[PDB]
Amino acid sequence: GYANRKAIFGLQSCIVDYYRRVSIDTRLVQQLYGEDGLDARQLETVRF
Amino acid sequence: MYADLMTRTGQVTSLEKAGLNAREPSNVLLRMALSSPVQVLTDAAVDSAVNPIYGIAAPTLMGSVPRIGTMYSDIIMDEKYITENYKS
Amino acid sequence: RYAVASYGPTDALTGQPLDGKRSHGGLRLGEMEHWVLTAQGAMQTIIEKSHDDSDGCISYICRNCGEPAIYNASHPIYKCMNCDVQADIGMVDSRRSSIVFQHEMRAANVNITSVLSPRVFQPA
Amino acid sequence: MIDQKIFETTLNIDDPTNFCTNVEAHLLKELENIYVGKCFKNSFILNITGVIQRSPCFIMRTNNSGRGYMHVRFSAVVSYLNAFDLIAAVKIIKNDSNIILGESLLTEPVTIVIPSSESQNNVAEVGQIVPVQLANSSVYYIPGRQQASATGSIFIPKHTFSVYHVQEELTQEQALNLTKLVNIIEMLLESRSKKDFKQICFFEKLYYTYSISSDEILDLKIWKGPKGKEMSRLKPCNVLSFLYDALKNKNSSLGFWARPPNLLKSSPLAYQQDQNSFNATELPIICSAEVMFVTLLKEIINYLQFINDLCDTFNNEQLIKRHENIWMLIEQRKIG
Amino acid sequence: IVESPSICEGFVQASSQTLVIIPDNERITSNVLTTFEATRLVAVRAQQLAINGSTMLKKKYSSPIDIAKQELFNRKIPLLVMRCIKVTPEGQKIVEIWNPREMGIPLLD
Amino acid sequence: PIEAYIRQLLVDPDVVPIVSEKKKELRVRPSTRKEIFLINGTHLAVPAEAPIEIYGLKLRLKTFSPQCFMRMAEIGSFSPETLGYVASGANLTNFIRVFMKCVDQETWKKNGEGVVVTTKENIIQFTHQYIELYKFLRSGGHSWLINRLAEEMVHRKLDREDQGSH
Amino acid sequence: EAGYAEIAAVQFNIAGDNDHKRQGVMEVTISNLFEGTLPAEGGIYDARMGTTDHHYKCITCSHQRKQCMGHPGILQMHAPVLQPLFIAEIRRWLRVICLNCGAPIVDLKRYEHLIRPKRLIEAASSQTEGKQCYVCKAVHPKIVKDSEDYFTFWADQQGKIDKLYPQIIREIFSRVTYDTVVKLGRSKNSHPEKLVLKAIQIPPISIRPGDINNVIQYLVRKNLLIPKDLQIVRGQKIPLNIDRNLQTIQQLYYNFLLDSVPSIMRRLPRKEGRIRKSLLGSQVWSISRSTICGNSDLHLDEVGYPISFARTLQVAETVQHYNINRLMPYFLNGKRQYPGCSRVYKQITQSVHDIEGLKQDFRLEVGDILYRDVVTGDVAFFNRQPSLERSSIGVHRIVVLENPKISTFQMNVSACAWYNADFDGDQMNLWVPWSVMSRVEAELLCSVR
Amino acid sequence: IIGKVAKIKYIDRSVMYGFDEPAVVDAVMRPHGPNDEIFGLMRLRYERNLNIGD
Ligand SMILES: [Mg+2]
Ligand SMILES: [Zn+2]
Ligand SMILES: [Zn+2]
Ligand SMILES: [Zn+2]
Repeated sequence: GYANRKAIFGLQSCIVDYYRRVSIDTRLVQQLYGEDGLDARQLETVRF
Repeated sequence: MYADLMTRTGQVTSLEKAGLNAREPSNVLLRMALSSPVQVLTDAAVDSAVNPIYGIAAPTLMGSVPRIGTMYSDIIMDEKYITENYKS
Repeated sequence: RYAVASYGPTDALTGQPLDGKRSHGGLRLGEMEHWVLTAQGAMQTIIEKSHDDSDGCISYICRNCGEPAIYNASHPIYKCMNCDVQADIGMVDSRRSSIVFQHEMRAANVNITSVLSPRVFQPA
Repeated sequence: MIDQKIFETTLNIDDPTNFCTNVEAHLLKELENIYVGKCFKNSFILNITGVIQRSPCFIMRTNNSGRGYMHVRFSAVVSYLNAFDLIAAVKIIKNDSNIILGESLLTEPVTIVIPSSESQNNVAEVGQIVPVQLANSSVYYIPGRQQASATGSIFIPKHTFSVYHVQEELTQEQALNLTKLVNIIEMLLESRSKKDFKQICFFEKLYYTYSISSDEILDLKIWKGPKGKEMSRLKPCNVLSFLYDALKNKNSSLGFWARPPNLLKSSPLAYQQDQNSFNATELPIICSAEVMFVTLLKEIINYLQFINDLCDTFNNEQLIKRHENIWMLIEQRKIG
Repeated sequence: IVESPSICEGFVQASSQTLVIIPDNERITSNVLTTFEATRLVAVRAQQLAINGSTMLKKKYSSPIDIAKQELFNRKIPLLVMRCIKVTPEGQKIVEIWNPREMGIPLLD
Repeated sequence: PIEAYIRQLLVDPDVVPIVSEKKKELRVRPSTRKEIFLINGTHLAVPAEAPIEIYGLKLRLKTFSPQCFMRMAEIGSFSPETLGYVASGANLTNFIRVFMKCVDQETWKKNGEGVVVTTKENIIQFTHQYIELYKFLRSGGHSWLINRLAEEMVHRKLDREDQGSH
Repeated sequence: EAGYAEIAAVQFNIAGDNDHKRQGVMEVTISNLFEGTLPAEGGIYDARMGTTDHHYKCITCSHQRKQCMGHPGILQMHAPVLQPLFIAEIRRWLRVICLNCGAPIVDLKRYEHLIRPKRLIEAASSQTEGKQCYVCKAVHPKIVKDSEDYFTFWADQQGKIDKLYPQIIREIFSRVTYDTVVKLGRSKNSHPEKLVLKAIQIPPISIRPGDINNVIQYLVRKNLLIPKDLQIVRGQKIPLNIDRNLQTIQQLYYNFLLDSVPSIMRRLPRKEGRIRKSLLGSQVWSISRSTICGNSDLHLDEVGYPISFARTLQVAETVQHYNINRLMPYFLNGKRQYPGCSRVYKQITQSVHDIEGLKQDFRLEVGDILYRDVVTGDVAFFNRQPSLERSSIGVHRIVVLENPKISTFQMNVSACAWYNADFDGDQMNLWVPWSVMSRVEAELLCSVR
Repeated sequence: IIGKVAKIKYIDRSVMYGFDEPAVVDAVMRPHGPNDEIFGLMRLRYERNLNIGD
């Protein structure tokens, strides 16, 4: 609980904008979310 | 997400009160909500801090809702469609 | 087990329901529940629960100076005790606990001025 | 003064679907229902002229009501009242020991409080219609009120004037600005000629600073009114002709300008001299031509409005006799 | 010298903005509604139907939610999506306007 | 009436700081804390009641941007006196400079440009001109002028961003 | 007439005397509390500051208890006081400026390269005792903090000791120019003159309904004791009773604001404080809780809901032309049969009516809001604490259990993986959305699928 | 369950049974406190079988 509340108050301002970037109100945290721009619920494990 | 946040400024910042100060210094309301409101509020007053409302805690401490999810994009009435298709 | 109502006893300070079964108040949607609802994007549920069902109210703020204003549709009052001739009052959806919170900060000689979102106009 | 103003506001919309069927008509209707006949932003809105530009109908974001809102930037015909302004018809509504209350019956709704300390007052009995002049104080425009709050007293003509020392020429841009006040003067003059000449003569003889010697009317082909005293050998000049000539850059506006009580305030006459030959009781005010032109012009608008609206309010001799006490108080206080 | 504060500063009221709409051929955001956007559209339409009740839907439904969902699916919803892109320091508010009656709907029924 | 009353009334605005030289002439106590200057040019404040001697009066001719006047007209609720004061400050008008410029000489100089008056008669003239200038700013004149100016400037800005553009 | 608006930014500043004088709605002048059954005018309970009892409305906004947010008052202090939260800041200003002419002692240009938050802090950190002024020729003393309280300052000039009374500090600070403030980093709104108060703000009744009021009353009572025409000059000897009265007033104010940091600022900090308990969390209505239970006949997206709870929680249906026929059977049942209703909101009268108090209405009028019972097929938010994952709150389709002997929330065992739950005594919350907007959002976003 | 009025004409300082499950009044008595002042003592009983969720 101590670690969860400090992680959320440090990370909660990160929000996906209209470019799929992650930013804090103007300021880039990621150029693309997850570096691939995908949702984690929409992934398939596939062999190359 | 953790590493990109902690390394955003070119230095490794922490998930403590000190790290929040480095990344979001002007977000007093976020910073007040984390650990120590009285010290943060006192510093904000003498510094004349301007706090833009963004994220989750800053809207929440002001009684509003975050501009996130369903609230991210705003809806406007289709003025032209209604005139052609609807009646008073 | 517990299930309460749309209404009941209310705290005099925060304006929120009382605590739990014994006081016949409500149950708590805590800090971690708002994290989950925010993570899900369910913002209209946060309005329904944390505003409509807890203490949500209307705060009136003058555009010209950012201070709380006084508005009353019946018995017409439209005034601001900082500018008082150039008042431009806009209603903001707030909650009573937040207005009390801002009153407490002003009691500590900290001035809270709210910059309202500016008017936007079509260029036509 | 009736003028044009531009306001910004936000209107709430309870039924966005029905509102958007006719946005311009509904917008004008709501603006008229909200702002016409009230005080807002240091002015009194008389009419909603139009909507310069607006916003899309957004949907309220911080509540689950589904209602809309719209930013509107609209032009309105408003009124503003200044100090020393002449109101020719205010009705006394309450006369007690504390204060006197009056409500103006004109197109500029203002309620005037009147102190009882002055001997001019305490004579306008309840129900009388007297002309008053506002004090040298700002007229209060409390938001949401249907009148304006002002202070003033029953108008007694003053025996003191001012001298303006013009050391700066009039620019052509300033002349093009002043021609609007010139046109207002023309409109007031041509509206005055349509009224009753006997009423004009009586009301100008009544409020003349001196006492008119006998029936004698000067006609300048644009302003017609009884003649008063002169000032030795000094001759007045028409301000309107001087301005129209200064449009052609043919006259010098420098020197000592003055309007002594000998002139009729409603007339466009003025005294320009190369020397301070006026018997002023105060230091001449150093300024430019624009300042003095604006002051004298606005004075002429004020007194033209005063006289014309006095004649409009008092149409029959019955009200003249009913107000003969006010007229006696007016006539008694003149310098010999 | 830095003298006393003047009226030129001390303004609390932010200056008004001009809504700058990106031309339709220069829009960068996706032509597919997000789940958040579709949910918001359906919720707003359902609430407005609870207010007014006037719809151009041919079929008959007993709930505002069903009518709103079928309006979204049949491309008859009288709403627009405005995606606020940027607020310029010189006053402009650059946005993109999207017509949900010609976008891809993620929801299912 | 007395010169003390007038020269104490004029000290109220943040404009017109005063220069002080320890002597026996023009003793004034302001009605609030006032930032004054000394001969040889040193800037010091004095509390709400301090006997300061008036070597002379220096009004600083404030300068602004037309953007400030545009913002005030955008708000659209300021008094005509404040509107005209800022308009003269932003050079949209010239009333402050045309009522004044009774400057004696370059008797005292520093960073801020303005009107310096260091003598008996011309201090009286400066006070009279200040009184007349603010009586003009509050009068019926310059109320029509400033309102017309603000309305036409904002309307032209709207038209040029609306009709002249797209 | 008040248009819709939102807050885009918030500014923080130090509130001086002028702010309190503008924002205050009345001046506190008497220590009487109540005049009969009404609050005493001029006291700390004056109705111009708001109403908390149903016996009266607010004089200022003419609202009842619920719609009035309170309005602040003014208390004119007979002797100036220092601001309790900014005492440290006061110290930083006493160690930099000259105490006799107001000019700076440190070299301002020496600290120009620093960032403006740190300029004053690092300029005051340097030793300044014994320094000589450049414009008035005065030796700067050392400002020693009194060790027996949080607010008293002394000036020590080579062993000569003086007590810096708040009026002396105010007179010293009012001699500072705005150029000094700006060149020392602080903003024009942070002039040190605001750090000494002669008019304090009596907080609105909305934040002290009904311990804090005791402190305020004691403060007013002791303020009245101080002579109204008291004057303090640097070095003047003070009568002992007056000195202890000034000490009592300042200590009362300090305990009113920062006691053990009843005080205003103790309401904020901890988990039970204002921010974490009232703002970040919330007590809510229309919610239920019960022990959870297993049921293998329920689908994974279904929750078993007792009928007794289904008739407590309600769903708000707005009566229109497309649902008048469906909503009519709910209206006829009332609170006697299931499924029924409990309450109707009428737009014609703009009020809420119980369903037993109306029986002459043949049908409902379009525009009314019927609060009906929860039925099978309704969506419900279903939550187990602690909510550590995104699936800790999920939306389930309600199945109402008609057996009156069942008091548990029943769900399929394969649905336990969402909530990290089991059936050894866990309790889960359940609230049913009633508004259309939240009830749309439950289906489309928050469904457990 | 217990009626109690304070004399101002009167204000009702009563006690209402705020529980979902009905009870049965098992014992009622008016004992004397440490200050020799009357207080009301009531015992309420509930017939508790084993039921789902126990
Ligand atoms: Mg367990
Ligand atoms: Zn205001
Ligand atoms: Zn109130
Ligand atoms: Zn010194």
